[PDB]
Amino acid sequence: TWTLCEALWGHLKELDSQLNEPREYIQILERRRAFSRWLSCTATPQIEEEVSLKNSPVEAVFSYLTGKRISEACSLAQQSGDHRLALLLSQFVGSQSVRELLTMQLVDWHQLQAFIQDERLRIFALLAGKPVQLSEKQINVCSQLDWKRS
Amino acid sequence: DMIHDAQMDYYGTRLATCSSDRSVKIFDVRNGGQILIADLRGHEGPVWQVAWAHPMYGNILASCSYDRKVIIWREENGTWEKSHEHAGHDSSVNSVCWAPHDYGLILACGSSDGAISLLTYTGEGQWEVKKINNAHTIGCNAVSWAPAVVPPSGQKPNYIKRFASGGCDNLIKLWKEEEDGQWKEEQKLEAHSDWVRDVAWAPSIGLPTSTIASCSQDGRVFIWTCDDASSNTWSPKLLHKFNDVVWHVSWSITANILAVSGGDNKVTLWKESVDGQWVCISDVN
Amino acid sequence: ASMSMFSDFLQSFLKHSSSTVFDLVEEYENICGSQVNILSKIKFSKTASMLWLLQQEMVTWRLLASLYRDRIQSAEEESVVTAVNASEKTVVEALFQRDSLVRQSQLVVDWLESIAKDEIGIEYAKSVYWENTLHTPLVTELDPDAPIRQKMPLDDLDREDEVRLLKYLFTLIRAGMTEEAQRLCKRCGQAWRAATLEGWKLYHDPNVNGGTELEPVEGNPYRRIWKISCWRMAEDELFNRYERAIYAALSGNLKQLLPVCDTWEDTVWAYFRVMVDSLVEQEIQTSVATLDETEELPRLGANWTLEKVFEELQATDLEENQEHYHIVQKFLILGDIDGLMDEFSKWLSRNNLPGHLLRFMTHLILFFRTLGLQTKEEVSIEVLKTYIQLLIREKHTNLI
Repeated sequence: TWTLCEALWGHLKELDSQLNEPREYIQILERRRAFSRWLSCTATPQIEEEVSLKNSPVEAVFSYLTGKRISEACSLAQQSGDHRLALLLSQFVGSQSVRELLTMQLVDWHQLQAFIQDERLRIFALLAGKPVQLSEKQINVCSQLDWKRS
Repeated sequence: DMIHDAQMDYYGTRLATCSSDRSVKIFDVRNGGQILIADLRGHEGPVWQVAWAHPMYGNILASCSYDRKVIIWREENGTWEKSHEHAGHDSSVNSVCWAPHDYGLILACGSSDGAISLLTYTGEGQWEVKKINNAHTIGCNAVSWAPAVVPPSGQKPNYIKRFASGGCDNLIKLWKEEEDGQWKEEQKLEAHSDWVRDVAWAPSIGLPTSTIASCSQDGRVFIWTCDDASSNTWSPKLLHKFNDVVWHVSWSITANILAVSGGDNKVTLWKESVDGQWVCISDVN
Repeated sequence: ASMSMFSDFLQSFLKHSSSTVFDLVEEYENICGSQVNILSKIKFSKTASMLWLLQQEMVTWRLLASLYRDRIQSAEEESVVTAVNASEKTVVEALFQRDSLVRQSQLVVDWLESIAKDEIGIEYAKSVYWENTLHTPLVTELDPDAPIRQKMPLDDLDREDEVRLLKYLFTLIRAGMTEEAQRLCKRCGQAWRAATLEGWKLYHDPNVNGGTELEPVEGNPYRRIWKISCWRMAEDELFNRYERAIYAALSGNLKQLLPVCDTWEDTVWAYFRVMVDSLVEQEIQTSVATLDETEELPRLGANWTLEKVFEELQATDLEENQEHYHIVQKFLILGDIDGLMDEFSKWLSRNNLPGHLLRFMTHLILFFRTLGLQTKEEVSIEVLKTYIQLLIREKHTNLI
């Protein structure tokens, strides 16, 4: 509790000198970085346990993402033969507007798409940028994973 | 026990072989005496055909097999190691052949799943494949290259790059590397009543009247002909029919003598007479 | 009246005496281009040969103007200061400004792309992607990975349409028609393919990267991973011949199936692209911009020099390299232009066989000295002398 409270609350110092205004920008990234990293620590046993049981190639690639490890997921995707997905995965951690195209893909799919893998869609939901506030929600996931994980 | 195909090296020095025991043996024939030199083992299934690349690329030899994989064995000072391996087809690979040395170092392989891969050599140990899916209906057995034919500057001509190929559908489809890059079936040849066994693109004695021979389960041997360059006309002519299958067909270099292997464990030679009818010059063995 | 061509080139000179230097080459481009048209539209089959030579001349002048403008016009601008925090995108920008040598390669690339052939847009496009396979239900999963994942499901018809699409997008990419490429990808219904194209840009944040403050942040931060992923993807067979080619280009690698019909310019293009792609990444690595995690696969780190680029390209495409004007193009790119001018002059003492070449060198030398006092006086006279003599033979003494 104290540690998390610190990461959020305690002031973060930036050693490097900078122009100025972007400092706030940089500082947030640092804080965000630490905070997200910490959450991964708590989630880690939970996630890893789940991956060990998963009987699929694709679901874990999803699971790694929950882990906040893009690279491993990308690698797994490469190994799994899911080459195309792998490239898209690298986009993650990219706030890029790629989200819109992706949402479009999801929209097109859920307007016909007799078939898409459940998990593949989940990955797309993630790149969309609004995972739980969009239609093709991972809200249902809420029962499955830790609130923290989500 | 029983060998399948065995082909002499260019410059007539070596003699690679392969039999159903999955062993690719390279013998050496200096003075008429056979002398093994290596037993390249590596196929999960019997080896089918085998071909020697052009000495211009060092000393290479490729062998395909029922293991659905094809192997290319280089040589560096006696170092007969395999520099590359290809497993792009799902079913066995009935045949291989090399493209005329000018096109480069291209290798054609016809599988039994009905496909055809085309391994092209680049700078290093990199081999890009140009696959053609569903080339023949039930699979492919033969693959032969069309003789390298040259079409105001010092360039290296863009060849027609054709290569025929028989299969289990009875059709002997010809092929052509379209200007863009991929291969398309320029034409079909349906004269056989059963599986086409082998198809050999006779070498042009500089002569433009390109020919091609084929033999199939029906036990007939056709020598398909083209009367002129650029006219999509292949008029088959019957060489002969035996009551038993014909397994292989090869062209002798100068005369254009056909070695007809098949039927009664016997092999025959044929030369087209000054009359046009083909005759048997003799019985081997 | 095409005979009056000499008039156009010389005609430009007239105005130049009255006015400024750079436009002259620019007009040389325009003039030869116009000529290319006349011989081109309607004519004896013989003209076609002469025609292309003119087109090439047009290209050569354009390349000519482009390179010199950059080289000569160059007025040293302020340096750029970056910081570790700055994004990779800024670093790339800096690399381009600082490395004139590399940037020049870019200038050449822009030129190559400019003259790139594009097929006419795929006509009766299918309403939706893989409709046939969906119709003939076999597709458990729509995604593109499904066929990679498993064997024989795609319909032949679908595979055929992909062959047209991926061939067209590819030509577009070579052209540099990236936006159109994206446009097609979206409209075609291949959103996924479109996404990969987006990967091209590096990550820039206007907030942190002050120098080029845009409004939204754009680009992907893990470019290296994207690059490799694309590279790995390209290698994976069971993909389109033109599809794998595009990834190869994106990766900054080479292809084989497509380069069979690769011409000199196109081949020059592909190779330079490799040089650039490699150069940027090494620079990024030195900067420690990349993260170790990203380095999933190995990449060909070494970069050849431009000189080697031409030399090697010269070996595979010896026809177009042996071209009289084309040698000049390469010559300009290397920058040793003057060397050939003097060299060529010695041939006059089979240059004479080509009509254009003698004229070409002359206008070119004249242009050089004006922009920069350059070529040897001796060469100028010898050239001008020979050229004037042709003018008399031509009977157009008037302008001499």
